[PDB]
Amino acid sequence: SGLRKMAQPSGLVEPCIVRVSYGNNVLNGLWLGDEVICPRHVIASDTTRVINYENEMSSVRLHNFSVSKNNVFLGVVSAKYKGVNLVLKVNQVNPNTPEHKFKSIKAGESFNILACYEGCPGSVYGVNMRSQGTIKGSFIAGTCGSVGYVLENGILYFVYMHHLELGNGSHVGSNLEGEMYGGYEDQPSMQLEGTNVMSSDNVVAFLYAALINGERWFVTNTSMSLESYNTWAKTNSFTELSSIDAFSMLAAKTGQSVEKLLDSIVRLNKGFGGRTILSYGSLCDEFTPTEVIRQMYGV
Amino acid sequence: SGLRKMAQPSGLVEPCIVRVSYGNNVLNGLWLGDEVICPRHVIASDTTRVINYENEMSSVRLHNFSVSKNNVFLGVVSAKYKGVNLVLKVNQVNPNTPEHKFKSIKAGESFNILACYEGCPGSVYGVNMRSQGTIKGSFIAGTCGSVGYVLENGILYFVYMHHLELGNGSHVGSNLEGEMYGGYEDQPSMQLEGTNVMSSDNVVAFLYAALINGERWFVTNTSMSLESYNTWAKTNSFTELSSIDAFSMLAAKTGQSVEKLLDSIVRLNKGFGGRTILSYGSLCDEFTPTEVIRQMYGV
Ligand SMILES: *[C@H](O)[C@H](C[C@@H]1CCNC1=O)NC(=O)[C@H](CC(C)C)NC(=O)OCc1ccccc1
Repeated sequence: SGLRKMAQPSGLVEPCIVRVSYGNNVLNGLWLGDEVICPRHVIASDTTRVINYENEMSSVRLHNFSVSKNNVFLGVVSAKYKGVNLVLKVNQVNPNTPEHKFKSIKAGESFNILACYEGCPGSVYGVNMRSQGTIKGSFIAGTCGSVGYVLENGILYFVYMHHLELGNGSHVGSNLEGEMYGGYEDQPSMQLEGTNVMSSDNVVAFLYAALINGERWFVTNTSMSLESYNTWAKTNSFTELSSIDAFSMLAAKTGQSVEKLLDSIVRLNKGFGGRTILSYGSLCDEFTPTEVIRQMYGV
Repeated sequence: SGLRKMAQPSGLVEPCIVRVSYGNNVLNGLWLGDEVICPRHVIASDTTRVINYENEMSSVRLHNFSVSKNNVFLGVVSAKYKGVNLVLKVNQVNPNTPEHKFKSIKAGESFNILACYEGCPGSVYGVNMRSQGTIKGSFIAGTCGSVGYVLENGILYFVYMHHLELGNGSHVGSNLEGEMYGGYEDQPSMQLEGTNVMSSDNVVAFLYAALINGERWFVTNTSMSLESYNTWAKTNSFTELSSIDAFSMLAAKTGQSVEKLLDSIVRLNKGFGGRTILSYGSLCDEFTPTEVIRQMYGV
């Protein structure tokens, strides 16, 4: 059957993406109604040195912006900050505005990047939020403003707008409210990511995926308890397991129990000794339980 | 920077997928104009035993088809039988029909899967075609007639319809003209894939990606000439790198020559010494030169 990191379709989101430029700064904006949200660092004259955003807003001239979509130019009428984002009121309303809410993504939850280079939708991949509020995506010069979204029970949420990349390769963005995940600064300064807490829920779903695909070697007769585990987790940089009921269907279809895999995590966290689960030489927390159920049984 | 397997956006394609059933079989059709393409085995009374296709098609009533989108039912008037594909003429034309062409994918080449469960919305993800005309995607019961596509020069090409899974779990499909890739049969019989042959272009592309992400341990003070490598490849299940001029820019940007990388393949094909390259445990041929240049530079 196979296991692949998937994106939910880009259809509702593609038509919302605009080229936003100012001086030498070209990046991406989100166009809902008459509003256009994009990273504020697009104003700054020099983004390689510390920036004064009070100064930069004070000498902002609305005629200098070049907000565009396709062969439509959107004139700017108002520019305020909201957190690290810059909310522009533009002269047009997006005929293709979808029913949407804004939500903040939490450590362990999966979402979709529409990676856009300087105003063009480019590619869709699925990501997973790490404990320190970073993602391990693919982002370059020109992809700031690239938009993250989830679809839950018919509802479209926008959840992420791309800002920076940390010394260690990690990628940092903001919720559409304008708070940087992880509390990181919209500055070029050195910022350390700090130690990474693996999602116990997501590893369990991954191993359940392994089983459904035939890989069984990692499972013994040993079962660790929810209480035993959560204690072990607290000193081995691993989350406390939400609940056993999350995996009910998965436990049924395999005849293997969360407590059976919770022990697998412990034995494998010490090594694979050269073995691979679905071609990984190491445990993977990329996949939520929801993704595995969807991808293994179409639910 | 980072490297991910990506997909071109799906928003032209999403609205073309319908649900097609006949008897106990349910799968996906492509609705363009008044035409629904779909795999012919939708008509097989039992899809786990070898199928007499001329008998099963000889007793087929077109009224026994079900073809729906958003529980709006379309009515079948005619069909033509075209290779392993069925082409149903329906009473209604698809209002959301994108300007499209058709092409056939060659080994080495990348394309996008929209994976739909039983006409349902689905998930998007990039694949790459292996030497035997298979892919290693993610497919389950209910996902047949799921569609592959490339966007080249702003032109949408439909290129893949999904049919079956080999024992090894490789995935087989057809172009939209009903010719099945790698010549496989539309049957549950145990068909063997054949020897995988790795794309040399794609492995070089990949090592350039690693070079650009600061992973350098594989490069050495040794170059292998093109003819020299081509000899080695013929007897090691690798394609013949035809040119070097594809990699001109990656050569320039990185300072490393194709030949340095050609020699790295020969060494690394022996095995990684328990090291990794962008968290892979052996050479990767899933990324074309084009994909890497796009992803590292925005071109
Ligand atoms: C199409 O509905 C289905 C897609 C298969 C289901 C499992 N993964 C896929 O890609 N096609 C079939 O089931 C196909 C039927 C025709 C060839 C007549 N047979 C085949 O795909 O192998 C059956 C199989 C089912 C479950 C696991 C492994 C193989």
